[PDB]
Amino acid sequence: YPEINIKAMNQAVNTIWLLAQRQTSGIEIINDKVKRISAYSREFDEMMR
Amino acid sequence: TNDDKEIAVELGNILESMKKDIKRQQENTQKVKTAVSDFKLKLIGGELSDGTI
Repeated sequence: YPEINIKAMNQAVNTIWLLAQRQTSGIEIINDKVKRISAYSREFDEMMR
Repeated sequence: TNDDKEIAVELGNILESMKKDIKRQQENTQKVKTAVSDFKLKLIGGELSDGTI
């Protein structure tokens, strides 16, 4: 049970959602790469809580 | 005393009245937690209660 710093994590979950909408690649496949990643990570924080 | 402001005295009637009331408080609470989480996840983002991201 050594060390879990969710301050570093719940920021990192939130920035992945933050960088999901922010990204300006202008391509159509990263646009559903990140959307699938970020919708996991938001649901990952919810399902952990 | 139930949610309906009526009284119950016998053990065979209280435990059945309490079973209805606890069942009644959960489904009210789930309606609350839905609207809270709908209000939160519309702000921060993610899947809503309907399934809309």
